[PDB]
Amino acid sequence: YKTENPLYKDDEPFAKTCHTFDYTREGTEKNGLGYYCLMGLWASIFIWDSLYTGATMPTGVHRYVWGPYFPTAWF
Amino acid sequence: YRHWHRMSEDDWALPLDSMPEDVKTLMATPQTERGFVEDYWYNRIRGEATLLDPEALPSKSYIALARDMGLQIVDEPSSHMMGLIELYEYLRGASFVGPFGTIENPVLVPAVGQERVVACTGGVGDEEHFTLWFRCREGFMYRCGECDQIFMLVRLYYEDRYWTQTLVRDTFMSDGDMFDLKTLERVHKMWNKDEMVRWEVGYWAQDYVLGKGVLPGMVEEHTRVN
Amino acid sequence: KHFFTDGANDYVTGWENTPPLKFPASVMKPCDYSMTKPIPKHWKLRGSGIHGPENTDLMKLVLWNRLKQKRPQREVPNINYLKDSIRLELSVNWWLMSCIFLWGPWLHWGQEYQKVHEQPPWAMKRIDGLRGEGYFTWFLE
Amino acid sequence: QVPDVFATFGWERRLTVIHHPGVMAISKLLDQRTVVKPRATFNQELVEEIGDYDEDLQRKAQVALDNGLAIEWRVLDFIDDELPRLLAEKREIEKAREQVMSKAPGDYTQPVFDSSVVVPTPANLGRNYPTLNLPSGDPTE
Amino acid sequence: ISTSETLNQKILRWLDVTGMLTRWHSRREFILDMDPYFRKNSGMWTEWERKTLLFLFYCCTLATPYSAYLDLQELKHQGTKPPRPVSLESRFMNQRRYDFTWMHPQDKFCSECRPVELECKKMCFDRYRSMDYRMYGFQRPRIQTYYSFSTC
Ligand SMILES: CCCCCCCC/C=C/CCCCCCCC(=O)OC[C@H](COP(=O)(O)OCCN)OC(=O)CCCCCCC/C=C/CCCCCCCC
Ligand SMILES: CCCCCCCCCCCCCCCC(=O)OC[C@H](COP(=O)(O)O)OC(=O)CCCCCCCCCCCCCCC
Ligand SMILES: [Zn+2]
Repeated sequence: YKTENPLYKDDEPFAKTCHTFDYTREGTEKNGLGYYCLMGLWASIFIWDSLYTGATMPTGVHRYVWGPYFPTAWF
Repeated sequence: YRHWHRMSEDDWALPLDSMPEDVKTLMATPQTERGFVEDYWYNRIRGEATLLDPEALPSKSYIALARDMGLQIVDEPSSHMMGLIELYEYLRGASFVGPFGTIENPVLVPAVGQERVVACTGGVGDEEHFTLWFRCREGFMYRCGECDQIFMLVRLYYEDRYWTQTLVRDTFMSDGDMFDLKTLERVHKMWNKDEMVRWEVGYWAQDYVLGKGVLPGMVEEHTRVN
Repeated sequence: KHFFTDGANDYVTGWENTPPLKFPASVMKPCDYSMTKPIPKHWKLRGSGIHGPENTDLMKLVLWNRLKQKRPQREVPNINYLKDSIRLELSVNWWLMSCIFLWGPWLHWGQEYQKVHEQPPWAMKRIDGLRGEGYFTWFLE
Repeated sequence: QVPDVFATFGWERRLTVIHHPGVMAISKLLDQRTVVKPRATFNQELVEEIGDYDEDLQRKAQVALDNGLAIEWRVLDFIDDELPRLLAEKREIEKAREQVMSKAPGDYTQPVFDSSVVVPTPANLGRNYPTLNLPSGDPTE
Repeated sequence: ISTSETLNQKILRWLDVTGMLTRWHSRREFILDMDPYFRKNSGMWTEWERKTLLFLFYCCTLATPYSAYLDLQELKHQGTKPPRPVSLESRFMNQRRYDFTWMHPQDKFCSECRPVELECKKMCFDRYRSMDYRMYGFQRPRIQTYYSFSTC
């Protein structure tokens, strides 16, 4: 006969009844990419705020090719 | 039931030290006169005596086999009582939900006393109303003043006693032919020989019939220190 | 899990709302009669009709929830369950390892550097003329 | 015709259900742990894994597997001496199974076999096996 | 030096002087090191559970010496704590509305000293002793007592 080691079997599913538990659509099982994007931004803000300490005090002098009303003049 | 706690060791079997030492009288006592411990060991000794005799089982009827093991053949009277008993026990820690009660089929309210407090919540959906509590006393067909749901009290009462598994077994089960101690001895020699005991209960039981301490190793088994 | 929950982590009584999946539906099934077909009019109500042990599935659930308490061997859970059972324990142990082999070394280096240069290696050297080690968490300054 | 019976469980808190008289008789029979015995059947895969925990049992389990024996663990510890009886026992059980199965319905006569080699039976109630949990080696060698 | 074993085996044998490694690599040896009452429940354990338990236990016991080292250094540091400048009595420093007596409501020992101000109490005890009243403490030099953690 053939057998399966119980330690490596898969988790049993929830029973299908009138009262059924379903977590598949919640998306709360694990941290997603967005969470890791928050961590990356936090690291970035932390490094940036220390590396460039004059960023919060910018220069008001602006040239801006194609004037101020061109899209690349807002970033 | 969900309201019960964890099975005890006793819920499965009893220690052999709780076997009555006067086995000869135990096997001759009528069922109505046997206590809980006495009834446990009467059934176990007699039931295992028949089960440990393979050559006789095929020729034994289910009526006789059930009697030997102490199992009660079911009938409508006993089924009704047992069922209402188990329904009472379930309602101890469970909700009370069922079909809408009418004159033909009133809501059945089991009780031991002559009264039980009951609440009517009305029908399903929009026919459900706020809880209306009333005291359901025996002998009256109650009608909710709001939804006209009919209620009735069912009493688990029999002959100055309430309904229990023990009461149902005593009232409906009939003692058969008196247990023969020769069967105990015969089966004892079958499974217990030359220092091998394959029927421990029958080795202890035969020892008591012999007077306690007669069989090999039994004096040492009965000698305790505290 | 550590905390007891009647619905999920019910270890005090071991009650389970549904039978094991191993059992065939003909042997035991979850108590669900919501799909019962309409009763013929010529049928008559014999039982109470009340939700309870008169229903076969509920009866078997109660029976099994008591007779399952004695079993010849263990029902080995899979490694996922075992990991979850001691998740906090393992994580705390790794936290201790981090505190010894990560926090320990750089904290020692900072103090040794402080001895020679008066301030930790992650701080701005002062010129005000005040004396002492000063702050340690530089990002909370 | 088979009558229905009440089967009750529990000592102080008793739960009653309806059951089959024959199924209850089998249940109580299997509770006679000294009479009805569980026996193990091996496969080559599992025999090899046993060696990871008990080398001696692996060798003895291999013998049982090679002869296709369903053997109790206590007997397995003495398979070197019990092997001739175990082979004889295997034959007798097979003969009996065949005879009873092949018999026509309603024929409940006992099978014809040599019960002296089958354990546990009235004819041979077994042997008093000595414990083998005794060290036999000198730690200083 | 034994040559009947490899270098790795020798090192592992010596780390197994207390049998820790043997109990890890042998289930039988682990269960037979349990006291009989608890050995009864051993057969139910998985090998995952067993080795994980040993790992948690071994990590803990192997870090206790490190914590002990860290604690000894702490005691030595406190035992020879450097003197600090006497505090100038600033605008809001050393304000008192009543004497310190909550420790001794009736006896009122060292009413002027603070609860754990050891030097003030020593001089206060000396006054009481000079007044024929015995008080305990603050008389033995630190280097002449055991467990002081102030010896060279
Ligand atoms: C071909 C590739 C080769 C790669 C080689 C990589 C080599 C990497 C070597 C890393 C060495 C790190 C050494 C760290 C030593 C720290 C010692 C120290 O601080 O000890 C004291 C300090 C506590 O001091 P306190 O006085 O209490 O003060 C602080 C708290 N108040 O103790 C500790 O921190 C305990 C922990 C010590 C950890 C030592 C880490 C050693 C790591 C070695 C890694 C070797 C990797 C080799 C890789 C080879 C790949 C081919
Ligand atoms: C009582 C005090 C409690 C402590 C302090 C609370 C602070 C407020 C509450 C914070 C709670 C956060 C919990 C963690 C949630 C989490 O990680 O949540 C994770 C989620 C993603 O979810 P997933 O894990 O499913 O992907 O993160 C996001 O939704 C963001 C994704 C990354 C976005 C990167 C770019 C952000 C740009 C922000 C610009 C801001 C400009 C502001 C101008 C004024
Ligand atoms: Zn109503």
